[PDB]
Amino acid sequence: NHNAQALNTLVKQLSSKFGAISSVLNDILSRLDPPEAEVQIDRLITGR
Amino acid sequence: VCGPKKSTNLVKNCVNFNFNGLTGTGVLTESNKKFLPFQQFGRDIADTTDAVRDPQTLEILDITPCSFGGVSVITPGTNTSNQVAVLYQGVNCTEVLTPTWNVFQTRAGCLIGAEYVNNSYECDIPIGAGICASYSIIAYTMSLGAENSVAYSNNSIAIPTNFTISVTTEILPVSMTKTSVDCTMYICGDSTECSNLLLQYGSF
Amino acid sequence: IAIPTNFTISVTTEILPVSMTKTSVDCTMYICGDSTECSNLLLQYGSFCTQLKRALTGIAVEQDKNTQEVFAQVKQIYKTPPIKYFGGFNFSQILPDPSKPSKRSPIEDLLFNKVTLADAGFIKQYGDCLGDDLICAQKFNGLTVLPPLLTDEMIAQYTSALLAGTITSGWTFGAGPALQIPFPMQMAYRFNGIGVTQNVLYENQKLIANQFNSAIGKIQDSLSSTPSALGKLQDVVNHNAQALNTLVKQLSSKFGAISSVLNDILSRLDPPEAEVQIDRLITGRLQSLQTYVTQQLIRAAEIRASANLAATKMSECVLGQSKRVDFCGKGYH
Amino acid sequence: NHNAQALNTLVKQLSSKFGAISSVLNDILSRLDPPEAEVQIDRLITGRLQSLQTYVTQQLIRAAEIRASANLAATKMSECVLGQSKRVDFCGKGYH
Amino acid sequence: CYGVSPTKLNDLCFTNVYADSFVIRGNEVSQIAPGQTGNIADYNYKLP
Repeated sequence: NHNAQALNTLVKQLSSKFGAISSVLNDILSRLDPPEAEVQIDRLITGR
Repeated sequence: VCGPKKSTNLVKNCVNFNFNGLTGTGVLTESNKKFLPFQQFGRDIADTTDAVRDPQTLEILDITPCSFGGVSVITPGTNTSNQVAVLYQGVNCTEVLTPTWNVFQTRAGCLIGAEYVNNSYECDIPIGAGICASYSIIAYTMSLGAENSVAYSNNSIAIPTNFTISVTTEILPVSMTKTSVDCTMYICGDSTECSNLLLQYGSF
Repeated sequence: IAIPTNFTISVTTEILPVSMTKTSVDCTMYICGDSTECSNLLLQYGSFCTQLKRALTGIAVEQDKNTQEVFAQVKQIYKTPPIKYFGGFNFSQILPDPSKPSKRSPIEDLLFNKVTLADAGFIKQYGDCLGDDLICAQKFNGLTVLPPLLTDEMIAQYTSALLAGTITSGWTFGAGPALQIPFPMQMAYRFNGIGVTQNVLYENQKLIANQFNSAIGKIQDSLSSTPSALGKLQDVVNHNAQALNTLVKQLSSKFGAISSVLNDILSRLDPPEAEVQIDRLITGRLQSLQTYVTQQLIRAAEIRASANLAATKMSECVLGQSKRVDFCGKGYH
Repeated sequence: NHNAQALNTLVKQLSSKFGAISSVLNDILSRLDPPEAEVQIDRLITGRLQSLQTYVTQQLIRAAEIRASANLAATKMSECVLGQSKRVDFCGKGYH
Repeated sequence: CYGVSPTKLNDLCFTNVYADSFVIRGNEVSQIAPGQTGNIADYNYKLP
């Protein structure tokens, strides 16, 4: 149960935004330009 | 193409250098490398510059950082004395600045402030490489134990005629102090927007 | 019922790590090397440098503590008698040899040769750090290896003292004074302890000594031929070296910055827009250092467990006789 | 002393700015507008979260060490107190 | 100035500086930047 809960928490952490506008990667890639999308991609990568 | 800055004289063997905008600090030495005509800078494993080509002369100079090393201070309790010893670990005595502020060379580093003695006692302060210091501050090779030899023979045996019932203590930890940390009151104490921003970090 | 009519005295080897290589990492020289504004910005992160230094110092002290608890179990250094006769048993392969510069046995001479250390932490006179290496780069980037307290000579002397005390006093040297006893009588006591009458030994001492000599010879041949005998110590050394190499390679990363070099960022951008890159570099390097420290703490806990097990096995099998099955090797110890 | 020093370091880490203009949350909230105050509070949040994670990791390592020591102590209890152990140098030096 | 500072420029060196010169419409000065999209970007002049 501890292993399963660890896996579930690790797969749930993808729902977090970590300060970004959205947790979905495609949403950030399609809503912002690369000049201002990297600042959110970096936060998502750091959080994950 | 560069800026209007003028060039200075080249000095070799700890000065600041500026080769085509590449600023840094280190010593310059005649290198034996084989730089190609289209290669201007060198790069080591650590992604730092280890060699550079001068813009004026086509000679290659290695970039090596200046001498440094750890500084371990050997001192007894303050309630005993105020004299201290300095151990320049990893640096030889012939090589030893950032700090503003009786010499023996050990395999761990140069020790300044302690007098080496030939007599050996129990290790009081672990220094390194079998050397230990004790309180003036003296340095000595730590003794492994008292000298003893067993009188072994083909027909010799030792049997005790008496005995001593001794008691020895043994301390073992069983538990430690519990701790409960509230992330909200710790990170965003009496703050609402901080808590709303922290809720976005998941279930940490 | 099945009852054996003969027996074979066998010797089995067991390799257990006792300690690992020390490491001292200067956070300033690693993250903000030869930089002033970076060093000023690093002070805004708190006492993470002090925490890392305390963790590394605790690991370094714990390694020496484990070595002392494993090897330094007796308070007297017993010497071997000049007459190397023990009723036919030949201990010349395990006793120290005065002909070598170091007082190590022929077996230990092979153990120290099969394992190659990356950096022992000796004195470097700055002559080999330039001109015609990974260790040099690690040292220049702040990664410094510290030498252990007990040198190889002291460990060899402790081992020779334990061996002499054993072969001259049975198990009485650990419980108190070293009571001298002939080896054909120590073996008789061992046989009586394992459940065999002593007359078997007093009648087949020659055969048992021959079997012991042949077993020691086969052990030496296996250590000389098989390179994977000491694989555990070599794997530990390689893990430490790979951790150091990864920590010194992590400096090549940009962590989202324009360049992995601090001087390049300081020369290309003004401070108002270079601090945002210096912060990313500092954060990345500090995270790398924290990951390295966590891995080193886990490895230090594993080494502490292994050293406690090795000290227990020493105190049970060497300083005495253990009836625990499969503890002091397979078979009646 | 290690537990006390860990608690003191964890309560002192709140003084760090982690690249922000100030370590006090109220000062940042009163001096800057939310559009530029969120990016300043985020640095403090990340720093304090990393400090808490480091503290939890150190506490887990210490708890594993304490568990090993407690298992050893329970074994020594069951062997030396509730019985007689023949293991050399286990229940103190000498014939236990 | 991408990657460089407008004031800290007389203290660096360069390999080969190329000065691209062109005149565009006033309201059309939005795509002269990395990762931009538009008419002038996708058809006339694109920056890497």
